Amino acid sequence: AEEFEVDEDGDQGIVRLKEKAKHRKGRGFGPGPQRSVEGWILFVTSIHEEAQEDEIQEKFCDYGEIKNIHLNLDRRTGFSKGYALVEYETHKQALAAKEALNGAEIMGQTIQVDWCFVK
Amino acid sequence: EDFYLRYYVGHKGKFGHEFLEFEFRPDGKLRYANNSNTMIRKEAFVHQSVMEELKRIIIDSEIMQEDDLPWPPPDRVGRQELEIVIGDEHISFTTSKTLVDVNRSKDPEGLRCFYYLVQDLKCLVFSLIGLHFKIKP
Repeated sequence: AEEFEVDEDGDQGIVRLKEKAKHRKGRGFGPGPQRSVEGWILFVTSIHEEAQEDEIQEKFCDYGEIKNIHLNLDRRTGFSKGYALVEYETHKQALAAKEALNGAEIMGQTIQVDWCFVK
Repeated sequence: EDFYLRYYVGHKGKFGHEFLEFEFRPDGKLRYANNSNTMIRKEAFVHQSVMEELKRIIIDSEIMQEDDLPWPPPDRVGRQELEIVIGDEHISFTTSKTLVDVNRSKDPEGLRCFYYLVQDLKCLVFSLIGLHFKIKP
């Protein structure tokens, strides 16, 4: 597809960061929301490990039409990771949910809600 | 401003370059590249909370305390690289492609940890890319 833009600043930001590192090991050494293709995606964190999609779908459904919900599960334990991507149809809905749900709680635990992609 | 994550798995040879690789740069720019054999190249900026989530997952996996010398080295069949920077620490692990194998090797616990962390990270990236662009491996 499309070749990555040249990014001198970014490339050098990585350099600084790596040269500031004082512990190394491994054979290797040898603002502003951005819309997705089919809607607006929020990123939810601090989700209880015992939570399932149903609970997420439930708490976010009142703010608009949910196009997708990814509540990924931990690959070893089977519990949910701790995060989720909730995609709404519009910016308005996504913003409303975000303002109302950031700080709310699921299964007694406080969650955080933010934009997933930015500019 | 203080986090970096890079993962690569693939093979270069006479029929070309087969691989997958994603990079989360310090400013939050995600670069996703996938060579089949079909080619995918995608870029996007993720919000700071996605970055903090990755940082948390890595920290909880505790892969930063492992080391790759005991692990199977990369060969000419395949190779994988996990490169991470968190604060003062920097790791650039290397091994072959990919489970029952890890169990009878040296440091099964460490290679198992590496294995699960890679699946958890891939999972996050596939979700980000899949949903933001409507694509997939």
